[PDB]
Amino acid sequence: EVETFAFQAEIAQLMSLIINTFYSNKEIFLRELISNSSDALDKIRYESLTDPSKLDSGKELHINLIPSKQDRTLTIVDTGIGMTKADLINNLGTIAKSGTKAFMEALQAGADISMIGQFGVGFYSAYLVAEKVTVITKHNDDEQYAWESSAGGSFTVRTDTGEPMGRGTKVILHLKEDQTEYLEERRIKEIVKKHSQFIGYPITLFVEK
Ligand SMILES: COc1c(C)cnc(Cn2cc(Cc3ccccc3)c3c(Cl)nc(N)nc32)c1C
Repeated sequence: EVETFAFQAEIAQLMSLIINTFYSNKEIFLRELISNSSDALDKIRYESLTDPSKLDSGKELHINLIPSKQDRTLTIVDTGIGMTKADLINNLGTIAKSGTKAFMEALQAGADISMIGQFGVGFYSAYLVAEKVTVITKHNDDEQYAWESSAGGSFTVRTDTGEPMGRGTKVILHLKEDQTEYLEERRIKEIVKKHSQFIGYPITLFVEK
């Protein structure tokens, strides 16, 4: 049961800009995804202060970075709050619309693509390095879903039947052929140290077998 949805025009336009503009500082994508994971961990942590049963789906709050040369993927996993089906279909796009317009309005005013996270739409920087992004997510009181898009103006949502996650989000970046440097341990360590050194949750960089 795979449902296909159209992005709103403004988000499709942003995704095309990210894919089409010449911009060499592509490494910013990782800081943006780690920042989103940190925000999601903050949210479940806060909610658990008034309802401790929200951690029944997992007490550990952490971020894992997992490279796979065999699959040509870099995966960012967190045990944060996760996303509901309504988030995937509607709420993400609703929240992003204003920031996308504002980001587009900073760019021609002279701003740089690296400021994308200040407009709340840093996730889409994943398309600087990925030809396709698959997102597996599980929110308390909702099912585990898989969202996917190769930026054709459309994305898909389906119920996920893979390894149950407990709670959180996995962003799976299917890297472009010429962006495999982001599978290298030395490269990922360099990027995390430079842009993500003061995140308040443990970040584990897995090593490839
Ligand atoms: C589907 O993939 C996307 C798309 C399409 C856009 N943005 C994000 C970034 N994003 C947004 C949320 C929660 C959120 C929901 C609704 C409205 C605003 C925020 C979120 C959480 Cl909880 N964790 C992580 N790791 N990333 C997140 C993702 C992953």
